[PDB]
Amino acid sequence: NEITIGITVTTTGPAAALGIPERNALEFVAKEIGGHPLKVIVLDDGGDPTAATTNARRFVTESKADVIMGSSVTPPTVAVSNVANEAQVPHIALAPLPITPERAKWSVAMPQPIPIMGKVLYEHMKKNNIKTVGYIGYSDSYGDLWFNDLKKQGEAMGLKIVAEERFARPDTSVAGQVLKLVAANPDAILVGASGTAAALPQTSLRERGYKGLIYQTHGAASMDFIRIAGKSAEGVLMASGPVMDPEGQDDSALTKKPGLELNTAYEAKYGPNSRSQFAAHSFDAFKVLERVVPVALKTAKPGTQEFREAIRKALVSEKDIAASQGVYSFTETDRYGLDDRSRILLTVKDGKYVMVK
Repeated sequence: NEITIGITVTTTGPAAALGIPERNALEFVAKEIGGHPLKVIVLDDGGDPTAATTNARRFVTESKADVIMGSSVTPPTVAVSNVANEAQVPHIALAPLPITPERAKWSVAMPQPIPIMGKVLYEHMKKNNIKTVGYIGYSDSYGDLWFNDLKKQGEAMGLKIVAEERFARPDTSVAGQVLKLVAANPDAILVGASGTAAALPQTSLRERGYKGLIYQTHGAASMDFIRIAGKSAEGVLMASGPVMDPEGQDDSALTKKPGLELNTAYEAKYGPNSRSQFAAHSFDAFKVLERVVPVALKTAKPGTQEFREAIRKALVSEKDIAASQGVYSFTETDRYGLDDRSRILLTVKDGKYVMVK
């Protein structure tokens, strides 16, 4: 019999920049584990926490999913995590989320934790003698995480935050906010945003004569940003998973071969430079499944609560799961499980991503 996996990701609207590659990458992941076929149900949630919740409730109660995953952006991901921790179903998040005790038991997260990504950003800042920084980010939980980290790790690195501004995901101008940022004239701005919307502050800043450095989060790491921000993208510094550049990893790097293996297949189909931060999350989720699922199969059969529980326990017992974005070791309190083998710094030169470090 089948192992059932329910995935809710955004394939419509502008957050589809993140969910469409996560969905596309399912073509290349395992098809069966321990001789059981994978039944993989994927449903669009349009980026909406209400829709993600409904999809998750359906997966968990009607399809009797063994594992759920999603979503593509933080707020629907919090929602799925809440369903999962209540229904008692293993959940692999495909976007960062704040891990509270309510969420920690049943959810793990594939994306690098914000502070690991911020460190690479702030280190580049210090080395370049940047001191004043301004922030523009989402007025939701992803914007908060990145602002909380700038305030905390960022100030701990000797930076002074001079301005904080926020905008909503669907906003089409940040005119008023950018004028406040430009006025404070900071040495650098951090943009706490992602895909399509990450390019809004990028273009708006340059068009209003901002002269400083602009830094972007791993939420921005796909071609869609470059496509939209055009020349405004040039010289940006962006945090990224190492899947954006497996070619430049050393041959001993555990992430090298799966990164190459994902990217070769994905770019074979979708065109040159079509790789992303985002395709690699669903790919990596299935690499974790390839490790913990045969462990769970020792003590329970698919389709049961005993099977859900056994996967839960396997997630915390199996160390060093090599994937394209890092080497994952989850624990009962660390639901991200990643260290520094899981980040690089990109910039954009001539409409292309180049690895800085």
